Amino acid sequence: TAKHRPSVVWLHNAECVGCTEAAIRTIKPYIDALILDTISLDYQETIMAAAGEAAEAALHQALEGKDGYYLVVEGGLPTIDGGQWGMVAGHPMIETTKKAAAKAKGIICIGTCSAYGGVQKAKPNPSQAKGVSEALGVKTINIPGCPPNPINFVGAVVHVLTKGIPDLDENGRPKLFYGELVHDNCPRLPHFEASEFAPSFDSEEAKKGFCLYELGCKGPVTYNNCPKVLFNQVNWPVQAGHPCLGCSEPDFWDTMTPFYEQG
Amino acid sequence: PTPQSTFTGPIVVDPITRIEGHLRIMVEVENGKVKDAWSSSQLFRGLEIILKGRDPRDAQHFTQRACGVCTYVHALASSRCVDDAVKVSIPANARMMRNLVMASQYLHDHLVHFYHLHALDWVDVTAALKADPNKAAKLAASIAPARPGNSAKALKAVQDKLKAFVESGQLGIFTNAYFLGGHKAYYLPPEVDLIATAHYLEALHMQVKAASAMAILGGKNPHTQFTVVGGCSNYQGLTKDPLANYLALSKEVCQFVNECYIPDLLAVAGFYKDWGGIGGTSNYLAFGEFATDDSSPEKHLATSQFPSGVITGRDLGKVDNVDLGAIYEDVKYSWYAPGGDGKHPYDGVTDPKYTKLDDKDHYSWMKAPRYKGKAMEVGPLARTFIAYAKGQPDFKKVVDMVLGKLSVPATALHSTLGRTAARGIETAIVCANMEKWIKEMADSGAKDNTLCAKWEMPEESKGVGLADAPRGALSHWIRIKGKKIDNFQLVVPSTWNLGPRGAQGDKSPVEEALIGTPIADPKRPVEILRTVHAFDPCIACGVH
Ligand code: SF4
Ligand code: SF4
Ligand code: FCO
Ligand code: F3S
Ligand SMILES: [Mg+2]
Ligand code: NI
Repeated sequence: TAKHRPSVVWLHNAECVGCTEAAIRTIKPYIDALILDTISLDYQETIMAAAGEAAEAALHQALEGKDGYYLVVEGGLPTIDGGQWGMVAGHPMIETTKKAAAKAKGIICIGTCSAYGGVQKAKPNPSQAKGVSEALGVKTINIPGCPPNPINFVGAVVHVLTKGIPDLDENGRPKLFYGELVHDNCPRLPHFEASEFAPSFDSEEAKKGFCLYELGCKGPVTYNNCPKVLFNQVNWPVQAGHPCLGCSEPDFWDTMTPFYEQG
Repeated sequence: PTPQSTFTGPIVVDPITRIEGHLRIMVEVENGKVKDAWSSSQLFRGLEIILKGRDPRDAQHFTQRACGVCTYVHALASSRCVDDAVKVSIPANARMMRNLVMASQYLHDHLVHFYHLHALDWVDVTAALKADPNKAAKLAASIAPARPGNSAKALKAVQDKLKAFVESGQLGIFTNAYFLGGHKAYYLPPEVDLIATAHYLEALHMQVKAASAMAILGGKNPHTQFTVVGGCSNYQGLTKDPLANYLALSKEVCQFVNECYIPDLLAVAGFYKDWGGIGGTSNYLAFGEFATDDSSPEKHLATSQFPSGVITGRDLGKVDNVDLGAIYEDVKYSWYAPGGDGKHPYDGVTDPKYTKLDDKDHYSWMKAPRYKGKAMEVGPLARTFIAYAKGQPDFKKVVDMVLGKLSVPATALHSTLGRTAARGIETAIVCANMEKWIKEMADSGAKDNTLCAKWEMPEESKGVGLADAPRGALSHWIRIKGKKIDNFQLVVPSTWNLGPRGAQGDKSPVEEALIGTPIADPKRPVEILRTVHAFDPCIACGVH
């Protein structure tokens, strides 16, 4: 036959490719199945065959597709000096992202950087990095975390193609994945309630897997699904004895630091 | 006969796709050969600026976000860094765990590099459709180890999937590929293309497993969360059931390394032997990795099982020790303020100053790291030469074998083909060492589970963290003042390999490696990609 698959354009701005990497850890479905049977991934610098002008041209073909497209943005937008501190093909990233956004059926921000500005926006923000919605002035579906769980990202993508925009919180996050506090689903909750905290990482308390609140854990103020779905089908930070950094909250680099404290 | 056109003039490839981060490459070409080159990194973030005045404990979490592909390695280098500054010696178990996580990272990172970033430069995916899948099964049955993935039936099913995908008219990531309609510089038989493509798809599944393995110890991937000042937080990682799962997953990954990666690599290398004479450089640096003693930077350099060393002028008879005081970064040809040349990283300065695109005087967001005035190639090829030169038994055996299967001299390794082969060579070696390293930690962990040492924050101090990351010699350098970050500088493998010219106008490794690159087709200059990709560039790592 030939069932047409929805066009996805994926842009990389000021990013670390961690979001791309996280996406490709999907197992429901695997990334191959997703790009062969579910979507048409039509621009993606990390893995696309074309380079240079050939790549640029594939982008512009995708943008002018008769059937429209969805936009996935990974990374914040550096806006200083006319946005020249972040360029692709000799164009400021703000300018290309603006142009791709104008006509997108929907915009999905993958990761804290695109959603809210991320690691480059942290004080003193030398590149004047913004999040997409702020830089462009358009509503974005935010899939944050640094990086987000592929389950959250693929789920959102599938959800937007087959049902519509999902219910979002005040921060633009799908309530399906971000509706609950890390802390409310943490196996160490009973330790927290009984005020059983590890005072250091070397302590016997740490060995006994006591709560990590006193070591800076931001679980109590972070919205994400980590302890419920885990990462890589095996683990999550607190299971590995490490406090949550609050990496799915906007501007967490500045609001959650110092990471090993609560002050 | 290496294909080469008569093209004279400039070529710009921007974006360089299939790398990490944002790279523009400019060449001058004459009679179809690259005669000059510029490596122009196109993004600045400024992590070093961001860290000034912050909690030294916080650095590992910021710096890990220099990059999501070489995830971990920055958090590891920061932790080593701060551990050094505070003068704490991490427990045995911590050394073991940190080193095993690095091993898992090499496996994951290298596998994805060859198949998902590098292979499309050498493999014509569309030409796979022309193979007979029976003849391709016979070909795979005759080179590579026996496996069900390699049967006519499995190869046919790959071919059928690809066929319906191309016939759909939506080529997705293959849109405008340099191989579409054939290309003089692509030499592989259709059967080889089909085998490699099957393995490309398999690899997409296998890298999930590699990351799972890594996560058992790292807590998650990407961006691990198990390292702390004084050691590691993951007591569970020292336990039996997680370690048995870690081993089991690691052996599956390594089976795929031995069954698919290495044989595909060697087939590719066999067909493109001419690439053993293109893309060579002369100086190699490594800080070493997988040390038996990580109590200090000096001990790391001395006892790294993948040894440290410096090779100059391809001289494999004189491996020098690494002089950490001899490292400095220039900025003359970079987008930084005047007066920042020659800085040792402890005195490093990150004062960004953009000019304009393709300003030959300032054309990269990367600094130019130099070692006594010399550019240095880092990474698997550097590690391989240094290890081979010191008679490291695994490197000598595997390298001499690769040389024996390919029928080329060791000097053919100073090349893009060599650079590519090295990457697979050390992957098979990490794989051969996994069971031993896991047993060492399982045994130690069961005897005593100490994983983090006590430490005190000093008012004032400096420290350096060294690691040999998948792309090469990585160093993080801190000055603490008032118990805070006074200066924090990253010098990263891609900075070494892909930075611009130094203060003397001297080309970096990649810029030199590109000189004499043949261009069969100026419209579709895959050869540029072959060599750049061979360095496994990460601009986000490079510029931070
Ligand atoms: S959100 Fe985190 S993992 Fe994703 S691009 Fe930004 S720094 Fe990288
Ligand atoms: S470890 Fe963190 S998320 Fe878990 S109970 Fe304690 S404070 Fe909450
Ligand atoms: N490996 C890796 Fe990333 C780079 N370059 C780092 O450090
Ligand atoms: S740091 Fe991030 S990944 Fe989950 S456990 Fe905390 S939100
Ligand atoms: Mg630096
Ligand atoms: Ni990197």
